[PDB]
Amino acid sequence: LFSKELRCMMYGFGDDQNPYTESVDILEDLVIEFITEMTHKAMSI
Amino acid sequence: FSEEQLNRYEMYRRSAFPKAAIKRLIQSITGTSVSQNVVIAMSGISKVFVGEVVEEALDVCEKWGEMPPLQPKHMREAVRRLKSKGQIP
Repeated sequence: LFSKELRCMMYGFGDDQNPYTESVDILEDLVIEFITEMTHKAMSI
Repeated sequence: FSEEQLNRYEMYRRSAFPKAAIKRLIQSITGTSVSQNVVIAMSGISKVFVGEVVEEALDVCEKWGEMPPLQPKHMREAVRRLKSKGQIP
């Protein structure tokens, strides 16, 4: 879904110039979990 | 400064999620379609989230006496601390 942008993003924030793949994906899942939460909470407010 | 500081900043400056996926992810939850603005706003907020997780994990990796790249154990530990501080949902 968004692995490269996430890799530059993690680098831009202070991680190694070339992060680990297993970390990039855990992050993806967290971003997805995150957007889903905001969405559902925004739907209410 | 170093080529790296410069390149680390460039990346930071322009890193960004593809609108297409953000939009399909959101619409596939509201059923209804969504606006340009909603997708951009959602991307800005998610970038900040990403920022807080990496910045927090970098701290854990630093305190456990380790060096980057960030490992999975760093991300999940960071997530637990952020939730305690109640700063991330």
